[PDB]
Amino acid sequence: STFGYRRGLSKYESIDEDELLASLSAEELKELERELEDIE
Amino acid sequence: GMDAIKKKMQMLKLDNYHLENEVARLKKLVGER
Amino acid sequence: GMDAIKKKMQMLKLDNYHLENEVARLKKLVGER
Repeated sequence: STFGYRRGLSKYESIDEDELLASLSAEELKELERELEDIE
Repeated sequence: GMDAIKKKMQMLKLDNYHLENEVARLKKLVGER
Repeated sequence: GMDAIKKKMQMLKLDNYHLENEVARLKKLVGER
């Protein structure tokens, strides 16, 4: 089935959220978690 | 922690997926393929 | 560094706004609104 190419996948399945955050410093991870208040 | 960043990113991707599924519904109801 | 990821997450709230506006426009066109 062709539908498996998108059923259960967003418009942005191009990097894993484990690997996206992987290289940040401890003060960057703090200031990036603070951004979640502005995003909501 | 970084788990909240992962959760909010994956939640925004799920909201985007629900909206793409609603646009896909409405496009099909307009007589598309 | 992380500032590029801040902007990447803020962008998803704007894509979801473009999508909600298109959902509203198509619900108008197909008479569901």
